[PDB]
Amino acid sequence: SQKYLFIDRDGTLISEPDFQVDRFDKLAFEPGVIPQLLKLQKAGYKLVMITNQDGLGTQSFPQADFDGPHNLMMQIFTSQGVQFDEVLICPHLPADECDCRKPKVKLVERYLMDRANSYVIGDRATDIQLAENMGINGLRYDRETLNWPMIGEQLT
Amino acid sequence: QKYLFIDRDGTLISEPPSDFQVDRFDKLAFEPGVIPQLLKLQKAGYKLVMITNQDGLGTQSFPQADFDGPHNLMMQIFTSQGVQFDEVLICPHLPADECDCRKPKVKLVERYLAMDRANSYVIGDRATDIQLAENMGINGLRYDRETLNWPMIGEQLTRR
Ligand SMILES: [Br-]
Ligand SMILES: [Br-]
Ligand SMILES: [Br-]
Ligand SMILES: [Br-]
Ligand SMILES: [Br-]
Ligand SMILES: [Br-]
Ligand SMILES: [Br-]
Ligand SMILES: [Mg+2]
Ligand SMILES: [Mg+2]
Ligand code: NA
Ligand SMILES: [Zn+2]
Ligand SMILES: [Zn+2]
Repeated sequence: SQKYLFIDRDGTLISEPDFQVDRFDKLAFEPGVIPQLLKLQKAGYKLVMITNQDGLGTQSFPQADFDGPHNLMMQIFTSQGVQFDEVLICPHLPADECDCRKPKVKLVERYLMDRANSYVIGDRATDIQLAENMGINGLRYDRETLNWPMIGEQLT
Repeated sequence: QKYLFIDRDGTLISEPPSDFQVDRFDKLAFEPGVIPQLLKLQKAGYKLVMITNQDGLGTQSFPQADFDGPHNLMMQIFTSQGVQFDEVLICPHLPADECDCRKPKVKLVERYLAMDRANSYVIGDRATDIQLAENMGINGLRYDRETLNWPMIGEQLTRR
């Protein structure tokens, strides 16, 4: 059964800016993310992106402002051979108290896979809580202390 | 030292067929496999040098600020992924300028002419790139997305 990696976007795949990648000039890739995701794919992991984008589609974060950098990030990954099976987004504000905001598991219900060998990889405590809620492993990404080369090595 | 002298537009990234200049982020697109293949080439001992004509860069026809956004992002992607260019050599002149530095002229790479000529290459998509190689006394590889792409180059230049 399938090994999955459920991977956070902001602060994990790309750098976390006001916490919104709403301009092209705010886009920056995390070190080693491409070669390591390629390594992880070769080892048999399928990749799923999962992200909370607070207030996506509002005055404070229009969909168009999100789309440009996001679509470009996706181009870059895809052209280099990194493929995400799905990109799962919660667009809600915390105050909305919605059903889909990480660490709630709604976005990933369908997956609820080889649980023993699947991971959430993200840079926040809420990513680790998502792993607990899904009943799978959690890796707390840190650019300095638990980064892409380390994860690539560990999981292969 | 073995070097790869690599074109930018149409080689590392796609080249826009309207004005042939990446002056907006929506005109930036990486060529397939360029990142893993340059990493492979680096691991085999190649050093990388970027060499590019950017016609009219820094003038109203191609403002510096317009080039800088996509170019700096491109460079951030390379650097963050482990791809290091020793130098990025740019000719900003128009053809009519008759400058000393426009490819296939060798002025920009004069210091390299220094290197292992038998194992060094120019990689680019145009006749201009192949002519640069000849002018440098080294091999030229004509990049084509289908017939001589990044995976093929990665394999070819690491063949033992
Ligand atoms: Br790496
Ligand atoms: Br998040
Ligand atoms: Br894509
Ligand atoms: Br165009
Ligand atoms: Br590749
Ligand atoms: Br050129
Ligand atoms: Br050739
Ligand atoms: Mg994050
Ligand atoms: Mg070219
Ligand atoms: Na060009
Ligand atoms: Zn939500
Ligand atoms: Zn010039």
